[PDB]
Amino acid sequence: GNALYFKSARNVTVNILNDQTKVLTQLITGPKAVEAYGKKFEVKTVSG
Amino acid sequence: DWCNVSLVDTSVPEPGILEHDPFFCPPTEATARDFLADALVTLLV
Ligand SMILES: *[C@@H]1O[C@H](CO)[C@@H](O[C@@H]2O[C@H](CO)[C@@H](O[C@@H]3O[C@H](CO)[C@@H](O)[C@H](O)[C@@H]3O)[C@H](O)[C@H]2NC(C)=O)[C@H](O)[C@H]1NC(C)=O
Ligand SMILES: *[C@@H]1O[C@H](CO)[C@@H](O[C@@H]2O[C@H](CO)[C@@H](O[C@@H]3O[C@H](CO)[C@@H](O)[C@H](O)[C@@H]3O)[C@H](O)[C@H]2NC(C)=O)[C@H](O)[C@H]1NC(C)=O
Ligand SMILES: *[C@@H]1O[C@H](CO)[C@@H](O)[C@H](O)[C@H]1NC(C)=O
Repeated sequence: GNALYFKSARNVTVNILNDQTKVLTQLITGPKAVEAYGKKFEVKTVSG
Repeated sequence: DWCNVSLVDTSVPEPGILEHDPFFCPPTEATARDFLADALVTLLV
């Protein structure tokens, strides 16, 4: 019955850190560009 | 061929923004306070 949100006045820099706190994949939703850094990308369907 | 003779003249053939408004997200405005002087009063009594 409600929509969970995430907001900010700036970038939302979703990232992942290894045990050494080093970035491996990143997803930065900024004001102008939505970057998806990483080692890959995929889009699958339900059946695979 | 006179049957497919075509005549054409002039005619009169005559056929970006981005914005979204949320409601609010203000941070901790006026970020300053202290808990010593009042503590000094209530431990000096
Ligand atoms: C994603 O989820 C949210 C929350 O369920 C959806 O927002 C909802 O959208 C409907 C359709 O407009 C709202 O119903 C009507 O909204 C108008 C304001 O535009 C209001 O004046 C009416 O009285 C009526 O409520 C509903 O309120 C709104 N929910 C919330 C919590 O804001 C949204 O539509 C969903 N996305 C998609 C693509 O369906
Ligand atoms: C928030 O997200 C935006 C969009 O991804 C970031 O803007 C981009 O930031 C990069 C890195 O700061 C900029 O690259 C820079 O390019 C200049 C040459 O133009 C170079 O000299 C710098 O060393 C750097 O590589 C990029 O230009 C910039 N693009 C835009 C359209 O703004 C922004 O940095 C992010 N901010 C934060 C705090 O994460
Ligand atoms: C015009 O040429 C086409 C192709 O040969 C022909 O089918 C058509 O009948 C011609 N039109 C007339 C009015 O002869």
